[PDB]
Amino acid sequence: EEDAGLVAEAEAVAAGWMLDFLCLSLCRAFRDGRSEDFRRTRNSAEAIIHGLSSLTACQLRTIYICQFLTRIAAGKTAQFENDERITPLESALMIWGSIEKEHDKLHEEIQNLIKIQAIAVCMENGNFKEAEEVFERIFMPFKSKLLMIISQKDTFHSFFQHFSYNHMMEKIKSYVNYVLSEKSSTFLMKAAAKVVESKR
Amino acid sequence: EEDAGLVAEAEAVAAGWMLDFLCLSLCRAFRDGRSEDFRRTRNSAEAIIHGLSSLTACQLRTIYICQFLTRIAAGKTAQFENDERITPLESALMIWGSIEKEHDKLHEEIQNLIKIQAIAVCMENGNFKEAEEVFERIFMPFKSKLLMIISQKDTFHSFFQHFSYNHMMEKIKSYVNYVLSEKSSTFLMKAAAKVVESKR
Ligand SMILES: CCC(=O)Nc1nc(C)cs1
Ligand SMILES: CCC(=O)Nc1nc(C)cs1
Repeated sequence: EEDAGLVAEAEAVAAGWMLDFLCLSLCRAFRDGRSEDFRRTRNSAEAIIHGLSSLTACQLRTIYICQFLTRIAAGKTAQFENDERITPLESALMIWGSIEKEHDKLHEEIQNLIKIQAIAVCMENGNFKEAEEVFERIFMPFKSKLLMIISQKDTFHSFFQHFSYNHMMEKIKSYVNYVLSEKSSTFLMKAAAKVVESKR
Repeated sequence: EEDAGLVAEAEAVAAGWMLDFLCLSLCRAFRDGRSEDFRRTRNSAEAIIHGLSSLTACQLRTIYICQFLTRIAAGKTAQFENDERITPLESALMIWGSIEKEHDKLHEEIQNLIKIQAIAVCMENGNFKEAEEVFERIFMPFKSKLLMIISQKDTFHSFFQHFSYNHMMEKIKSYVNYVLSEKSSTFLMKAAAKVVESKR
């Protein structure tokens, strides 16, 4: 009586719904600074994504936005540096430059803040040899200036204050706001909101 | 403009929907013998359950059915025996006897098949000292007979053939069929099936 292929198709539809809902919830937690909520939603989304073997262009964009935000959230934080041999912010830079999206003023701004902050977070943590290793992997007159700053442990140089962590976060949060509005009307959240508003 | 408490409430409604959907999908995979699908759905449900801090009586019953099926699936399979210091089937027996459900003929049948199979799976794996340790933790004249069988490595005794692994699995699958029918109409699966049927 039950068609296994049609049941599997229903599960793939629901998986797609859960992925969109979890991306919106991950975006909100990132915007709100709710770290534990972000960590729990990330774990849920990673597990749901594991239940999918074929993804559409839209779904690939959704999982790469989640991966990007995950690296950014881990920015100032071992096994990753053994698995990928790079820093979270360098990994975020790789995802950022490969997501199927427009390379507008905001994309270039976020990209440049990530490139500088990938060096600055190492200096903030006192690992200046790592800061030089990050610089060499990423990266004129300007390049020489940046290397001198790293070399002179000039963590609070006016350049790092302009291309700061807070500025990187504000620019990323601005991008997240577009994604948040784009997925604010997905099936799961739209149906869940209706239940809440009905109570009442 | 956005109420954080109402948004959090929508997320808790959706979490409840995802939990019910994932339990139904875990039940189907267990009934069908789709091990990799069961493992993926279990990982997804464990992650979603982590996003919930308050559970209703119905939701507690749902997570305990998932926990029970997980132990049963791990029945013939180290860290668990260091974390809980017991075997999966003994852990399943503990969940089974504490789920808020009726202790009918089927419940007693499944309970007794689990009690015997917890000893038999150790003998099947060649760990007869473990079989005696399991027997001592769980547990006349009958008890002496069972200890003699274990002691004489009589794995294929007529008793173990009547209280077999296959019989345990068939009785558990029979119980799963009631749960499967109970949750076959949950919001997520009902809405997902409608999408599939609309395409056709
Ligand atoms: C390496 C795989 C990975 O990072 N996956 C992630 N998916 C989400 C949803 C966050 S991180
Ligand atoms: C020990 C916790 C645990 O086993 N949780 C599980 N939840 C599911 C959904 C399967 S196993």
